[PDB]
Amino acid sequence: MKRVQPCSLDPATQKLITNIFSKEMFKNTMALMDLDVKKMPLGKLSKQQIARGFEALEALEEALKQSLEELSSHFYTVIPHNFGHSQPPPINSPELLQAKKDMLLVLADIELAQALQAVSEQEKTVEEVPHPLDRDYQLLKCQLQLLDSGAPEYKVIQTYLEQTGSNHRCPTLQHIWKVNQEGEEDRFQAHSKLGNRKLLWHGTNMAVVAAILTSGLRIMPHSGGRVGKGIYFASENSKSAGYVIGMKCGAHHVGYMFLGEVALGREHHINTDNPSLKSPPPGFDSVIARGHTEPDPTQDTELELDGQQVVVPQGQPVPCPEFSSSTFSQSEYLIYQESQCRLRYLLEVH
Ligand SMILES: O=C(/C=C/c1nc(=O)c2ccccc2[nH]1)N[C@H](CO)Cc1ccccc1
Repeated sequence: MKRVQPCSLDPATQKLITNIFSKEMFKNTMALMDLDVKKMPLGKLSKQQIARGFEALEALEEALKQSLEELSSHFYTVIPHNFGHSQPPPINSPELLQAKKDMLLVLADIELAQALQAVSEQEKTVEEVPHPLDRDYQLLKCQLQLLDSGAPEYKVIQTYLEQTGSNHRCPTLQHIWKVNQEGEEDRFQAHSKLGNRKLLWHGTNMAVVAAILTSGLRIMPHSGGRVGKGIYFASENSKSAGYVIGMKCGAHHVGYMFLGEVALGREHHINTDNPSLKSPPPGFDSVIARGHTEPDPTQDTELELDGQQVVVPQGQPVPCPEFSSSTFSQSEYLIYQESQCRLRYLLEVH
């Protein structure tokens, strides 16, 4: 019988690791995406099955631009769904097609967290095992350091959250962790000369936090949105909090949000949706879909991160009269290369 070593993590990090690897949180997420967890359990999830589902969706994509019913029936056989034992709806719109692609991008991140927890033979040939939470923490290959309430960047982040959060239903700050993805430091070096660095929000499903802490923010071949195939960020917390899918934990609703250091370089501004973009125009390093409002730039502050100055908005959203006429209520900041982002903070919000 193998000795289990004591946990080295603080209570807040223990809770975080428990939540982002929680089998119930993963099964809940699959129930919320209408998947059949009985016909497709977490242990049975495979990369081949997810690849097969994307192939069916790529085939359905062509048929929109074999009937839609035949091709939909094949997708629903590969990726089992639960719909009160009724006929599954045919994927006959670019909206329902992107929804199923978003569902599969989440499920691929669930599979990743599942593949990551696989007990290897090198782990089986050791007489002392780490505490389960230490083991899951170590599989991330990502240093997480709980921030102190007295650290200067804690107050800068808290102000950013409070000033740009939803006016009434303001998310309550619980914890801030410094994120040091060991692998992201060397890739971000290939953008050291690129200026205009800003700390921006990235809100997400609890089910994809583990995959992001292991692999960073990525541009997958089937991802998209109103500003094309890139990594999406916001200068307003309330905008990113909309993509935060949390979970019921007692009386509270716990969720996680990221702060990323984004090297924006030369910005290209737009005021109309362009879902076909895959890069900025020549000479530009980022695209900004300009909102009706923007955190007051007069109140911007800076943080020094690895010798570089990073702009941190501190002001409340104020009108952008040039972009009063914009299809975007709130701004969306886009980069089209993964190396232009560096994960810096992880926030727990209730
Ligand atoms: O995880 C995300 C989106 C995160 C996201 N997070 C943001 O912080 C954000 C800010 C500005 C504009 C878009 C933004 N999108 N999307 C998933 C596909 O992988 C699907 C999804 C998740 C939540 C709500 C709607 C769709």
